[PDB]
Amino acid sequence: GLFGAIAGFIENGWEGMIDGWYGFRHQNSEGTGQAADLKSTQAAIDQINGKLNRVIEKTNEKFHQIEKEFSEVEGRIQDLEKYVEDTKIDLWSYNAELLVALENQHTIDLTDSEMNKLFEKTRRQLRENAEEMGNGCFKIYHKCDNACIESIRNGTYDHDVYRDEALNNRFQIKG
Amino acid sequence: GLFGAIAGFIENGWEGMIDGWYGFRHQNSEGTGQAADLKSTQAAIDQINGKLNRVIEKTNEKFHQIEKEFSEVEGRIQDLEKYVEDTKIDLWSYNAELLVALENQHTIDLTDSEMNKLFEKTRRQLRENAEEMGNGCFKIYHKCDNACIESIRNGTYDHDVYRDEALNNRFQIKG
Amino acid sequence: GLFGAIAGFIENGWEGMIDGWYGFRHQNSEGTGQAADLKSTQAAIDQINGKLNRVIEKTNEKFHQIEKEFSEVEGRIQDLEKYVEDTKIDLWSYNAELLVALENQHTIDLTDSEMNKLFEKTRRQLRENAEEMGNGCFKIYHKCDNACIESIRNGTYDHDVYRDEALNNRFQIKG
Amino acid sequence: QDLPGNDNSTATLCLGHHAVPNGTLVKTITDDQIEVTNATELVQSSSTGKICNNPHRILDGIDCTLIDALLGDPHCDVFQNETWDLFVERSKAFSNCYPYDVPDYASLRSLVASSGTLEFITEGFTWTGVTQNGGSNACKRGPGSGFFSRLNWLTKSGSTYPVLNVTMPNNDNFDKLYIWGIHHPSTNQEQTSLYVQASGRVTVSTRRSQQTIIPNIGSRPWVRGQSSRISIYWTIVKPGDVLVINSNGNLIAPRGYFKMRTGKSSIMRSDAPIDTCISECITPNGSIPNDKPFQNVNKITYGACPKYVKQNTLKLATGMRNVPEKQT
Amino acid sequence: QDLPGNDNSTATLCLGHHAVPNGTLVKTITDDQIEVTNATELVQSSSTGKICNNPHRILDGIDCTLIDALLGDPHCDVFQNETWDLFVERSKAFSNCYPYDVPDYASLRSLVASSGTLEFITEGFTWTGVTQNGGSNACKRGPGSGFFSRLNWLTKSGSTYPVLNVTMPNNDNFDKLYIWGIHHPSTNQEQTSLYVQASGRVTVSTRRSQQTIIPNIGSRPWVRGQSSRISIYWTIVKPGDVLVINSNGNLIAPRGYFKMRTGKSSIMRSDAPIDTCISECITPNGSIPNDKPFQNVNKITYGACPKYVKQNTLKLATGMRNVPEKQT
Amino acid sequence: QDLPGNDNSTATLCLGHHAVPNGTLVKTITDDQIEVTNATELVQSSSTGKICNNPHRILDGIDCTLIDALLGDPHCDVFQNETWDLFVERSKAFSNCYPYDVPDYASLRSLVASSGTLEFITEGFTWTGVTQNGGSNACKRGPGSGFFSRLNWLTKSGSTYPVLNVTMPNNDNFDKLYIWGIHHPSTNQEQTSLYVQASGRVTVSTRRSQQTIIPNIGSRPWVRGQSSRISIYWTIVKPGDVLVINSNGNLIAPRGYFKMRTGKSSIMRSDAPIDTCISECITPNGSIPNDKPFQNVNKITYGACPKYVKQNTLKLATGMRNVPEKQT
Ligand SMILES: *[C@@H]1O[C@H](CO)[C@@H](O[C@@H]2O[C@H](CO)[C@@H](O[C@@H]3O[C@H](CO)[C@@H](O)[C@H](O)[C@@H]3O)[C@H](O)[C@H]2NC(C)=O)[C@H](O)[C@H]1NC(C)=O
Ligand SMILES: *[C@@H]1O[C@H](CO)[C@@H](O[C@@H]2O[C@H](CO)[C@@H](O[C@@H]3O[C@H](CO)[C@@H](O)[C@H](O)[C@@H]3O)[C@H](O)[C@H]2NC(C)=O)[C@H](O)[C@H]1NC(C)=O
Ligand SMILES: *[C@@H]1O[C@H](CO)[C@@H](O[C@@H]2O[C@H](CO)[C@@H](O[C@@H]3O[C@H](CO)[C@@H](O)[C@H](O)[C@@H]3O)[C@H](O)[C@H]2NC(C)=O)[C@H](O)[C@H]1NC(C)=O
Ligand SMILES: CC(=O)N[C@H]1[C@H]([C@H](O)[C@H](O)CO)O[C@@](O)(C(=O)O)C[C@@H]1O
Ligand SMILES: CC(=O)N[C@H]1[C@H]([C@H](O)[C@H](O)CO)O[C@@](O)(C(=O)O)C[C@@H]1O
Ligand SMILES: CC(=O)N[C@H]1[C@H]([C@H](O)[C@H](O)CO)O[C@@](O)(C(=O)O)C[C@@H]1O
Ligand SMILES: *[C@@H]1O[C@H](CO)[C@@H](O)[C@H](O)[C@H]1NC(C)=O
Ligand SMILES: *[C@@H]1O[C@H](CO)[C@@H](O)[C@H](O)[C@H]1NC(C)=O
Ligand SMILES: *[C@@H]1O[C@H](CO)[C@@H](O)[C@H](O)[C@H]1NC(C)=O
Ligand SMILES: *[C@@H]1O[C@H](CO)[C@@H](O)[C@H](O)[C@H]1NC(C)=O
Ligand SMILES: *[C@@H]1O[C@H](CO)[C@@H](O)[C@H](O)[C@H]1NC(C)=O
Ligand SMILES: *[C@@H]1O[C@H](CO)[C@@H](O)[C@H](O)[C@H]1NC(C)=O
Ligand SMILES: *[C@@H]1O[C@H](CO)[C@@H](O)[C@H](O)[C@H]1NC(C)=O
Ligand SMILES: *[C@@H]1O[C@H](CO)[C@@H](O)[C@H](O)[C@H]1NC(C)=O
Ligand SMILES: *[C@@H]1O[C@H](CO)[C@@H](O)[C@H](O)[C@H]1NC(C)=O
Ligand SMILES: *[C@@H]1O[C@H](CO)[C@@H](O)[C@H](O)[C@H]1NC(C)=O
Ligand SMILES: *[C@@H]1O[C@H](CO)[C@@H](O)[C@H](O)[C@H]1NC(C)=O
Ligand SMILES: *[C@@H]1O[C@H](CO)[C@@H](O)[C@H](O)[C@H]1NC(C)=O
Repeated sequence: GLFGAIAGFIENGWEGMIDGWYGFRHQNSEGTGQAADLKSTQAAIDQINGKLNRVIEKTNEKFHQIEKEFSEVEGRIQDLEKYVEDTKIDLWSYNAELLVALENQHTIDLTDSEMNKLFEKTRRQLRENAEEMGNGCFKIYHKCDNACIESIRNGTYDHDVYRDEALNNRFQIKG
Repeated sequence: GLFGAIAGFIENGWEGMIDGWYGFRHQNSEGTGQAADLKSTQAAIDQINGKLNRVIEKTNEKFHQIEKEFSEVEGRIQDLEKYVEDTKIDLWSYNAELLVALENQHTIDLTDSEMNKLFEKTRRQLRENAEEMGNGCFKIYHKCDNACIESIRNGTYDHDVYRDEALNNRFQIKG
Repeated sequence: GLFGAIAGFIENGWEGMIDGWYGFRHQNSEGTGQAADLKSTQAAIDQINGKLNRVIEKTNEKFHQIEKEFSEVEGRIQDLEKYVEDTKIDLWSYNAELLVALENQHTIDLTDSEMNKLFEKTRRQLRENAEEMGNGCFKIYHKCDNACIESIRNGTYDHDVYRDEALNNRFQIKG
Repeated sequence: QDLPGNDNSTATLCLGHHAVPNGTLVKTITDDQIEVTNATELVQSSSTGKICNNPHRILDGIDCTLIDALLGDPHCDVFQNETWDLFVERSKAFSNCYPYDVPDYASLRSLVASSGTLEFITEGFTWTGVTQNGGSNACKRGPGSGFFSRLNWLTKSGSTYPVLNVTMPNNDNFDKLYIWGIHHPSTNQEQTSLYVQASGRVTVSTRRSQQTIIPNIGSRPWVRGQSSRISIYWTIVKPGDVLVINSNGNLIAPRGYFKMRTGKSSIMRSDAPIDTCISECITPNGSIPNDKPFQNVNKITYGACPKYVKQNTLKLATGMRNVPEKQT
Repeated sequence: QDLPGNDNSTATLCLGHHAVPNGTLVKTITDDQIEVTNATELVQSSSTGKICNNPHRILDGIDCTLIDALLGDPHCDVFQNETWDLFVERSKAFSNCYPYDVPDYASLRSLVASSGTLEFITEGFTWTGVTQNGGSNACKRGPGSGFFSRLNWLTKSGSTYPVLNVTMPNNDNFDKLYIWGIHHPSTNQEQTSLYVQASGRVTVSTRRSQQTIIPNIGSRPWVRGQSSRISIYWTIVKPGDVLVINSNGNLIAPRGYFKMRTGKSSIMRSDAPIDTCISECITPNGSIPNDKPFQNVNKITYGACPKYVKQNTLKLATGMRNVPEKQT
Repeated sequence: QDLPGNDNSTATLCLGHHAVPNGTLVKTITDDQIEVTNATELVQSSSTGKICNNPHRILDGIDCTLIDALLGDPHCDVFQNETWDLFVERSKAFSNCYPYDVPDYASLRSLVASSGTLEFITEGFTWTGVTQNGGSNACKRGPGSGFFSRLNWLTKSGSTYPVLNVTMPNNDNFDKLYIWGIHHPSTNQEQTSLYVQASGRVTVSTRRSQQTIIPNIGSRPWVRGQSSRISIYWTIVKPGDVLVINSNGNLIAPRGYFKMRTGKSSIMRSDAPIDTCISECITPNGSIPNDKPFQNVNKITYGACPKYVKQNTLKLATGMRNVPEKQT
């Protein structure tokens, strides 16, 4: 995908994540756990349904048209009837083929986009208190209990509340 | 949009920004102010005009064609004349419908792209002296008078000039 | 491009880089060096070839069709034969014109994407030991010999190995 | 707020996305199979095999083609004054009355098929000096010899066939379709025996147009014991125009007119069974659902139908890329 | 550069983008209405209601159809030798000379409409043994009886209509269109009275082709006091070919040829007024501007015109998303 | 691991991408020329100038059109029973036998061109009472007068042309094409001299259809010393049907049937040389390679060919943007 999150810096997916499309596994003070992010799952789903409905938009109805099957050989007019329908079919076949290709390409990049958007949103929130491990995991540099994790996920984490703790614990250089 | 800046981390737009498309709003000890960014405004505008001209590119002219209105009932040949024109119209209608859809989708992501590009450009410039508040605002950690803001906006801000001031003021951990 | 790396924060290309599409030039204790990145060069190339093959996918063959050249003036039927072929040609010409435009647009943004992806991948790896100079160059804040550069490029650089060195050398504020 | 602790602890947060053990392969701009979490089929490729009789008025022709129904072949008299949205013609339909050919049969099958009605109105034509109502053994109306229920075979009365010259004005506010014909005798003897004159002539005209046909004598193949043929012709008469039938031989006169409608009507050749169900889209293979945008069942369709395409499968990804661990 | 200060101060920079209080809704790949800052309409959907007379040469047919103009109906004599880019036929045009029909009228209206010229050149045909210049009361040339200014009704002389057999070589370097015809008498007496023989015949040929028509006697509806009809036919004669007209009755002879051009010419049926203005695109509804890529005014067009489409509005976003300050 | 050092040093890493000194300009959604590192042409716009004779069976007509080959013009007798995938007709082909015209020539050229075979089978028709095998000086078979090798000019025997009435059942399992004709005498004397009766008649029928033609007497232009014409007609006879030829004058009888095939065959007019090479795509301009998706050589093609387009160049970027440092 264009953003390189899915099948990119996020190594692989979680077959275990059965409650949403994007989410958070964490390991902390109480222990290890997982939760779906419902806001980006809805954002990806609504865009995919938006696409779908527009493709599934109005059928055109047609009634009396031309004959498309012939049982005798007639020459010039029948030759044309066959050429009109044949080239109509080839043009619509091209169109259906290009449509699902552009469509599919875009679905793969928009879901990649949402992954990266969630990530960046968490990055921004944690401010100076976490570091990016690269693999799609942040290392939170301060005591973060299960309600702390809950506030990051529900978008209320105040970084100031743990800034001095984190910042000390982060830059205490020694090996 | 794919980048999540417009209608994303940047909460909403400024109806007040009447002099450019993208811009800067600030608060320093000298006061507050606003200024349009003309370089990304031009970048977004030139791409939108590029699109426009190519759509508004050459009309094809046609002269003697086929009859498209009939006042008596004729059967086989007139049936074909009507089928040829009817399927021509449906194919061009599909084309105009898919064209403005792809086009519009891309305009929304390219303007989203430019927003994010301006942001990132400012981010890179400020180097270790500012922090991202998340909402599209940087917190500049040093005394930044109106000429300092002007140098960030006009792309001449030297980060070294205020690095030690900022860096101290930034990592002085205490609450 | 949508990401703003190529012809964006990376000012210009290297006509000297004849061994890959994306790459690294470096400066260190042992001297200066350049090396192509073969993994993103392959990633950009495989996507471009993917596009190519799908365009160069199956020719449709046609055999007995309609006459497309006439040497006498006949009126109503010949008028139709010419209208069918003329509008067939205009529709396929539109299609070829829109196809290479969407295609080309995407090639410029996917190669821009790969540039930015390489960059971001290096960024993430160097962790707290380097700073982004903005121009597509990182300033590595610790002694980095030619095997150190080699490990960054081949994706094995351990940031902990030089974290305290870098972190000290980075935040020793004085001018 | 709190106090400087002598302990230091971190946490780990990891973002990720689901994956399913079973993805679907889908096509893109740059790949021909890439596995996504989920996709939808966009090509309808199967029929019920049955023409649903709702919402369109299907009329099953059974063993009558529409032209036989129009002309009034004895065995097709069931269809008199019928009305359809889709007339379905069956492959086993047969004709079984006097041998006829229709020059531009294909336009006639089209004009009435789109008109959608077989409503016939008898007009009082007075044929002076000829024997009306002739029939033939090739067209049995029950035990007896008969003819098409809408044509009138005129023969010489006594020993002469006058020059017929009749008019029927279109005083109504609608177009009138008149079906008429001409008999081609098999022998020059048959010509005189029937119509007296050595060469008949039929001229049917309106203020807008005229058509004159002369019969053509000669042996044609035995069909239902006959080697003569009649050929069918048609004349639409506009409101306020007049029809003038004129002949001195071989005329197979019209008994009145068919009304013409304009509407969504058509004809379809199909052997699929009509059945009771709702379906907007008819295909010769039976109805198909039009919930998908494209179909691959048949390029002949009537009603709200998907666009026929050559592809038989075209899957639209409705999910992200599948990058599984492995599992089961 | 300086020394540690005692006062600590920060600044705030915020990036953002404009918004307007009034956005336009536009369609995308994933949404059917999304509000953008600004958009352009791409479907032209209104006409001036007037056919601009510039840059194309419009010729208003007024109450002449092009075929009447061609044939030379008295009331259409204004058009002799005229020339057009677009011939506009008006709904109220009427014919008012001898009743005629043109088998394949529609191709004749097309060949001359595309030729763009009515330039006629008289050729010296010598009709030996017949009465030239016949006319009729159905075609008054002023007070007197007359005929089409380009046809020549040939009648018997005294007691004889010979077999006409004439030639006219195409010695010029261009194609020649000859319009000719045949008269169908209403009665068998009219036949002999006029052409002596009981059955005329007209054979018009070139080295490339031949066509022979026999007249068809019979009463047709009274039109302008006539129940006879003439039917019009056409023969293009290539450079270096020859025309050979041959008849022993019912010939309506040609007075020469029309030149054929090849070019951008066409005919249009329209009742819109011609007016003085520049406009590249003509539509039966009047001219329309071709600044937009698509139009919804009329599928019939002549000249540099937008592509007809079914949509009547199709808005191209020319701005970012509208996310206004005073929210929902 | 080691102890804190008293020296301190940094490194610089810079990422970048190649550039070439010579980019190619390519078109996009937002620009009309943007320079990329590399591109591919997608429009094939040149021919070899030669029709490769492989893999399709080309048959060069040389100076025979397909209809002359079909009919059996003396100079085209080389093509008897030939077979083709593509028949190529040359501009210099000429006819050189009795003057004929084919009403709907264009459908006849099409039915046999698609059939792909000229396989003729002689059938034993017995023409009782007429002089078979007539020929003419306009069609020399070597020193002598002759005719089309597949037609049979029947002339009266003794002093009588009886009414011919013959049958030939289609007992085989395939369709049979019969080519037949009618002679139009130049004079009324020629009519009687040749066929006795003043007006011939030809009626060719099957249980499915009938066609009757009457000849048309009259002088046409001298072509190969003849002012008479024959006109060609065709009758496909289905399996299990019967042909009944019936005439009392002017019949140019069939000598049997042509077999009809269904397949990939067609005809092409071209003056390009056939040459030995493999090429799937034939164009009148010579073969072209079908490695590209679109072509601009010619809209007439036969075989696996690129889609004809109006653009003559359409370049697909196969590389990133070219942003050179030195440039030029
Ligand atoms: C012109 O030639 C054709 C072919 O010889 C003649 O047609 C044949 O005419 C006879 C009666 O004259 C037909 O006979 C009937 O056949 C049916 C078959 O089942 C049988 O049931 C009857 O009892 C009787 O035999 C025969 O079918 C018919 N053949 C064809 C091919 O149609 C025709 O009569 C000749 N015309 C003249 C005026 O000589
Ligand atoms: C064949 O039958 C038709 C219909 O009866 C005959 O046509 C009619 O002929 C008379 C004159 O013979 C026409 O009279 C004219 O009527 C108009 C009415 O507006 C008037 O303008 C004239 O002053 C005159 O009175 C009548 O219009 C015409 N009717 C039609 C429908 O055309 C025809 O004469 C018969 N032919 C023969 C040879 O018997
Ligand atoms: C009807 O009129 C046409 C035109 O006058 C007559 O056609 C001409 O007939 C003569 C012979 O009667 C043809 O003569 C030949 O000319 C060729 C020229 O190369 C020459 O090679 C022959 O030796 C012979 O002299 C002349 O070509 C022909 N003209 C045309 C235009 O075809 C026709 O004969 C008249 N018919 C009757 C029955 O009067
Ligand atoms: C109106 C009329 O003449 N009908 C008669 C026909 C015709 O003479 C032939 O069909 C001419 O083809 O011949 C019959 O022998 C028949 O069909 O059995 C009797 C029938 O009553
Ligand atoms: C050349 C000629 O014969 N013209 C005469 C015609 C024809 O006899 C009829 O049109 C045959 O239909 O009849 C008239 O009575 C008429 O039109 O008023 C007089 C006219 O001079
Ligand atoms: C079967 C037959 O009659 N053939 C004769 C023809 C015809 O009479 C004319 O072609 C009629 O147009 O005339 C010839 O003079 C000729 O062609 O040279 C001699 C030829 O043997
Ligand atoms: C977020 O987490 C905090 C801490 O657990 C909790 O008190 C709060 O209710 C949550 N906020 C929301 C908006 O769900
Ligand atoms: C940028 O701002 C500085 C400080 O106000 C000013 O002196 C300089 O002229 C500006 N530079 C540009 C390129 O406008
Ligand atoms: C990466 O660089 C290190 C240090 O030079 C070297 O020892 C190692 O082999 C390289 N690793 C790979 C995977 O190439
Ligand atoms: C796959 O997509 C279709 C259309 O969005 C949906 O109806 C179906 O339930 C999806 N499957 C799953 C497992 O989500
Ligand atoms: C057909 O409809 C007309 C018009 O009402 C009626 O007079 C006629 O008798 C009907 N005939 C039959 C057979 O239904
Ligand atoms: C539909 O029927 C046609 C012929 O009637 C057949 O060729 C085609 O394969 C059928 N398709 C399906 C889906 O039944
Ligand atoms: C909207 O877009 C069109 C085309 O770019 C432009 O002419 C018009 O001025 C724009 N409106 C505003 C307010 O910018
Ligand atoms: C039409 O043009 C020709 C050719 O110059 C001329 O001889 C003829 O007299 C013109 N006739 C009229 C009515 O203008
Ligand atoms: C144009 O005229 C046609 C008929 O002439 C009418 O149906 C159509 O609505 C008109 N459209 C406009 C924009 O005037
Ligand atoms: C340009 O692209 C085509 C198709 O990918 C390739 O064959 C060609 O070698 C490329 N040119 C270079 C210099 O890479
Ligand atoms: C054409 O083929 C048929 C069928 O085998 C054969 O009898 C006939 O003699 C052949 N004629 C020629 C000229 O090859
Ligand atoms: C092909 O030939 C046609 C006419 O035969 C000519 O107009 C066209 O320009 C030619 N194109 C090429 C590429 O030779």
